[PDB]
Amino acid sequence: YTMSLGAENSVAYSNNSIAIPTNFTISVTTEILPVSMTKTSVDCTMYICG
Amino acid sequence: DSTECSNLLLQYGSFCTQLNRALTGIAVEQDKNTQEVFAQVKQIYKTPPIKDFGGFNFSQILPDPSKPSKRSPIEDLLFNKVTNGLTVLPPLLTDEMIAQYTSALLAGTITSGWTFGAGPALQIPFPMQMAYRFNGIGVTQNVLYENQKLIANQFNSAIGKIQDSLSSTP
Amino acid sequence: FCGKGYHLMSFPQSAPHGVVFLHVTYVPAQEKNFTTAPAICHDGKAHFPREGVFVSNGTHWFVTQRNFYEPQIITTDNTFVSGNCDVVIGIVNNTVYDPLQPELDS
Ligand SMILES: *[C@@H]1O[C@H](CO)[C@@H](O[C@@H]2O[C@H](CO)[C@@H](O)[C@H](O)[C@H]2NC(C)=O)[C@H](O)[C@H]1NC(C)=O
Ligand SMILES: *[C@@H]1O[C@H](CO)[C@@H](O[C@@H]2O[C@H](CO)[C@@H](O)[C@H](O)[C@H]2NC(C)=O)[C@H](O)[C@H]1NC(C)=O
Ligand SMILES: *[C@@H]1O[C@H](CO)[C@@H](O[C@@H]2O[C@H](CO)[C@@H](O)[C@H](O)[C@H]2NC(C)=O)[C@H](O)[C@H]1NC(C)=O
Ligand SMILES: *[C@@H]1O[C@H](CO)[C@@H](O[C@@H]2O[C@H](CO)[C@@H](O)[C@H](O)[C@H]2NC(C)=O)[C@H](O)[C@H]1NC(C)=O
Ligand SMILES: *[C@@H]1O[C@H](CO)[C@@H](O[C@@H]2O[C@H](CO)[C@@H](O)[C@H](O)[C@H]2NC(C)=O)[C@H](O)[C@H]1NC(C)=O
Ligand SMILES: *[C@@H]1O[C@H](CO)[C@@H](O)[C@H](O)[C@H]1NC(C)=O
Repeated sequence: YTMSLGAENSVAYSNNSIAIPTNFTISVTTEILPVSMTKTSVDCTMYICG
Repeated sequence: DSTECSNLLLQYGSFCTQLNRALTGIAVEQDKNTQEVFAQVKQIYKTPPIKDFGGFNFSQILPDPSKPSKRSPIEDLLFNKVTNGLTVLPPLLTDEMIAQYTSALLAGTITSGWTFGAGPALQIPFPMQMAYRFNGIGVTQNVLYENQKLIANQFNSAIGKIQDSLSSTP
Repeated sequence: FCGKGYHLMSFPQSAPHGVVFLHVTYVPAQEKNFTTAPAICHDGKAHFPREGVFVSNGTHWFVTQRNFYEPQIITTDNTFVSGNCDVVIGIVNNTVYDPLQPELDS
């Protein structure tokens, strides 16, 4: 199929109306970031020739 | 198509697999980059049919209904101004869908300010949103409201100058 | 940068070869429509909110903070006066209460 970018939402814009929140949600989200790799060392002489 | 060449090439091992894997990683990385830049909203926002924004004109940045590509005049100008075993993979997001993402972002930032980026899109009149932005930079709301026509005229003139500068600079 | 929504705080957690950030953010919810105006016209003067926004539930005008609905009476303590009512486009007529008035009334 052709993908859908997002659910359609038409904001009810007018020149004299505002939307004010009456409540809130405390949302906790995860962010995973790599920091380091495995520290590898290669003996060049031993690898090529043994 | 040489069989003898491929037989001799097999003696060197998995070099070809390494090169193909690296190119595949680059190819998926480009799509990931496009997702990270443009696909930051999960709601496709649309502008109201009546473009009453208190004097502010966004025709040069909103999509043109007359054009089949649904691009803005600025985006149309930008697209016009950019001109043996190899294959070119198409991008995952086509140009019209990227333009649709930019249109959704423009509609969200015009009709809702910064509210849509932090949660549900809350409608606010555009002069009031501009007044909020004025307060963000330490200028009182009254300055924006008293000089609203001047600010709208300056904004429209600057947007037109942007289009002229892009059309006039190689 | 620190999660989706208005960022409140964050917690670090160690991970094998990495870090996991638990971003605690504030998300607005249960929004409600109100009729809004840029300024309030009172006594030939234009009143603008110091920190909030003018809202109307249909009959009465209040001032509230922008990110949470908490309607309060429009007074001189939460509004400031700049200019007359002839310049601001969309200014509406409403009274502005004065806290000092009952003090010299009594
Ligand atoms: C704001 O939303 C919270 C939910 O996060 C509402 O709390 C709920 O209230 C109902 C009815 O009192 C309870 O049955 C739920 O168990 C509550 N949920 C939680 C997590 O406490 C709160 O009432 C809402 N406030 C307003 C004014 O709408
Ligand atoms: C917003 O700006 C656009 C473009 O500057 C205006 O469109 C122009 O309208 C005049 C009068 O109808 C035409 O002579 C021009 O040729 C139009 N320009 C283009 C590029 O189409 C538009 O009128 C402005 N105002 C609104 C409310 O959209
Ligand atoms: C604020 O008012 C607008 C318009 O009065 C509401 O938008 C309507 O929402 C209904 C339900 O989704 C739709 O069927 C209508 O087509 C919408 N109208 C327009 C012009 O978009 C909006 O939902 C109201 N918001 C709140 C929080 O009450
Ligand atoms: C808008 O809110 C105000 C304040 O809450 C409402 O005024 C109150 O209405 C109740 C219902 O009759 C009265 O008992 C109170 O005495 C009123 N307060 C004041 C200060 O007059 C007003 O009715 C609300 N309007 C709408 C359309 O809901
Ligand atoms: C808001 O109040 C102002 C002033 O009280 C009103 O302006 C008056 O309008 C009448 C008729 O339009 C004129 O005869 C007066 O001379 C005006 N006075 C001033 C000081 O300008 C204004 O019309 C009111 N607006 C609404 C919507 O009621
Ligand atoms: C909103 O637009 C209407 C016309 O559509 C106008 O009568 C009204 O005064 C405008 N209000 C503001 C606050 O600009």
